[PDB]
Amino acid sequence: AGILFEDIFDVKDIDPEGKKFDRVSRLHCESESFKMDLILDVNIQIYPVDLGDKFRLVIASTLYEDGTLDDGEYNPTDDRPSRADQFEYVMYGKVYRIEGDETSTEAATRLSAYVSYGGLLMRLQGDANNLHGFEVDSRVYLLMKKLA
Amino acid sequence: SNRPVMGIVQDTLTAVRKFTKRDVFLERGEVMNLLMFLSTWDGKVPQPAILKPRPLWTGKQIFSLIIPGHINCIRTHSTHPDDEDSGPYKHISPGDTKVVVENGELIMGILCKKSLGTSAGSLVHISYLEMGHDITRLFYSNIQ
Amino acid sequence: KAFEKKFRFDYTNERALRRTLQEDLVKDVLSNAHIQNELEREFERMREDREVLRVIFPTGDSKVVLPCNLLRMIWNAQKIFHINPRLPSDLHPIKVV
Amino acid sequence: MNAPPAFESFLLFEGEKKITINKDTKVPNACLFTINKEDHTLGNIIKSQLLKDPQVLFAGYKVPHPLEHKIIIRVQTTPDYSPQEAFTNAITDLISELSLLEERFRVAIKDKQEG
Repeated sequence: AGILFEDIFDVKDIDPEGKKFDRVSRLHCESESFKMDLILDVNIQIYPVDLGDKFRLVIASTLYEDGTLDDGEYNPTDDRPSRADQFEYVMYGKVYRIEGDETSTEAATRLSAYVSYGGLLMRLQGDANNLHGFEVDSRVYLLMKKLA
Repeated sequence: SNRPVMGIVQDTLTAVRKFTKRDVFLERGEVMNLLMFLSTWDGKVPQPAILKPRPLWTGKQIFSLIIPGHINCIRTHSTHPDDEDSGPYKHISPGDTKVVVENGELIMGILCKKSLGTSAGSLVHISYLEMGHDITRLFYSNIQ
Repeated sequence: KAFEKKFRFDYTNERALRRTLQEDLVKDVLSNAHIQNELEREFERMREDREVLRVIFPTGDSKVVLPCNLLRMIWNAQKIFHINPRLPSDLHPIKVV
Repeated sequence: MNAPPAFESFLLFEGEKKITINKDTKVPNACLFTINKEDHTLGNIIKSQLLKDPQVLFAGYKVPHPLEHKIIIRVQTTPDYSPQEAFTNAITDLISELSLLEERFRVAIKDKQEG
């Protein structure tokens, strides 16, 4: 398995701060199941995105579906049984910050995860119950597909 | 003045900034060329930031291979506003305008004179202090 | 107020201790009084150093030139040893002092 | 007074081997090709042809110094295939493409001239 997160998101804004980069825009997405808030930077030319679009977002530790570490190297020739390639848009990055709602006295109810995909950043806020699978300085794959 | 004397100057600094912006996506052959011009490269091609539509690398992703050892540094770009630190988006800067290097890897930010130049606490100064003179030489040459 | 809150090591709450320090070590910290005496002596030394600093640096300029960068060094250690801030620590507060 | 003669761009002297092959110890199945007295004309061609081979993992070239006339080519291939074989196959494919291009260019010239 190795799937840390999975949900369906609705695109609410594209550039609220204005378009600061030509090929990159910042999706603000709400979530229809868990009410997880999402901020994501997406390459526009490679994968256009418009307002009011349903896409399924999956965050996984490995692409191989079997529980085998990917070792973090590029090898396009490796025909392992699946590359979890059922998704249109795939990114690779690392978690660099996990903020929380904790005080000194009691534990966090809402967490936020900060992932950088080679310069493209994502923030994912919501309840800590389903967001516990993330650990800082760990490798994370992003998986996206549009829905009808 | 306990500062580095040598810095990145002329074409190379402007190219550093334009290369380290977010919009820079590098194709496979371009990546192989840039890695061919690395002297300290270990010979392993990093996994691209973008995989499926096409394999696309990023400028920060290749700059992280230039950065030697495991260097921890935090600077700010010249165009950094003071509004971002107050409200939200503190750690997800919308203009790309804060610099974070963790474990010898550029996570976010646009480099400029305030990061690669001759100033106290610069990336080159921290590299010298952590790694010594022999590795900082290769760091200048590889950047160039 | 902020200086005391940040540097006093309050050990009365126990619940912040249970969150920050390990289960095996919080009992040792709470039962022994020699530990508490040493930890109060540390804060007394820190108050004295604060008074010395306020004598040395009027106008309150906190920028000082010193040999080795302790914040960068602590940050290097955190990344070298894969330290998780979300988990309780096993470092005994006596050994720090 | 220090000007090199016009021919170091194009001509070998006693002792220079046109090609020198050195294995790369950093990565398995990696080799380093040194071509003397050549320039971008040939390096870009060979690199572009090598990048089409599905069994080639890395392919790049560079001129170490423009004032010197020397090409270095690095080829890394998958485990069951030699970068030497990749280089020979690339050269043969380039020659085969060029011969066909020459023949079709001659046919086009003849069709253009007699209407």
